[PDB]
Amino acid sequence: TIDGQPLSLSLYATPADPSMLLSAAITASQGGGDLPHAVMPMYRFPVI
Amino acid sequence: REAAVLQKNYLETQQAQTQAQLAFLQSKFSNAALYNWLRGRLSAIYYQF
Repeated sequence: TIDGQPLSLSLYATPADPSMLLSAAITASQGGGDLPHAVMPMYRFPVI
Repeated sequence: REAAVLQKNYLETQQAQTQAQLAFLQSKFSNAALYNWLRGRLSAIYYQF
C-alpha cells in the first residue's frame, strides 16, 4: 500500500497432525519339558 | 496463548502415558494371551477328566 502493508494476504500452511502411537507385544517360544529316564521302584502300583 | 500451548503439551503427555500403559498391558506376562491359553488347555484337560 502507501504505508508499505501488502495488499495480497499471506499463505497459511497447514500444521502437522498429531500421530497415533503404536505398541506391540512380541512373543517368545521356548522348548517344552522332555521326559527323563524312568527308574523302577520297589513298591506296588497303589503305593507308587 | 502460551498457557494453551502448555495445555497441549500436557495433553500430549497424557497420550504418551496412556500409550505406555497400553504397552505395559501388552508386554506383561499375565496378559490376556496367557489366560486365553490357560482356559483352552484347562477346558481340554477338564473334559477328559
